[PDB]
Amino acid sequence: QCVNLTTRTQLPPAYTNSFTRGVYYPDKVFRSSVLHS
Amino acid sequence: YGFQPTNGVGYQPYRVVVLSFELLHAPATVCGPKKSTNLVKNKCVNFNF
Ligand SMILES: *[C@@H]1O[C@H](CO)[C@@H](O)[C@H](O)[C@H]1NC(C)=O
Repeated sequence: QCVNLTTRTQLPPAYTNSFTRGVYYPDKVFRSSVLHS
Repeated sequence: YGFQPTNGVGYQPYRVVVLSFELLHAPATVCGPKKSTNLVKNKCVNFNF
């Protein structure tokens, strides 16, 4: 029931710069102005 | 294992259950059955949350 969709594209994917993204809270622990490494 | 009823102990089948308590980082979960009285404030108290 599924379709061939893929058209061959010569172009490669580009590259960008993740300046400062993708940071998360690795706990459900409350902190208050504590510089934590 | 070819288990047979006329086997000396140490060759008879034993059933095993391994309970493993884990503590990720959630807010809470299952536990023993205590009581859960009430709560108070502004007094030096002995608490369990
Ligand atoms: C396209 O679909 C047909 C069946 O509809 C299948 O036989 C064929 O392998 C498909 N093409 C590719 C490249 O997989």
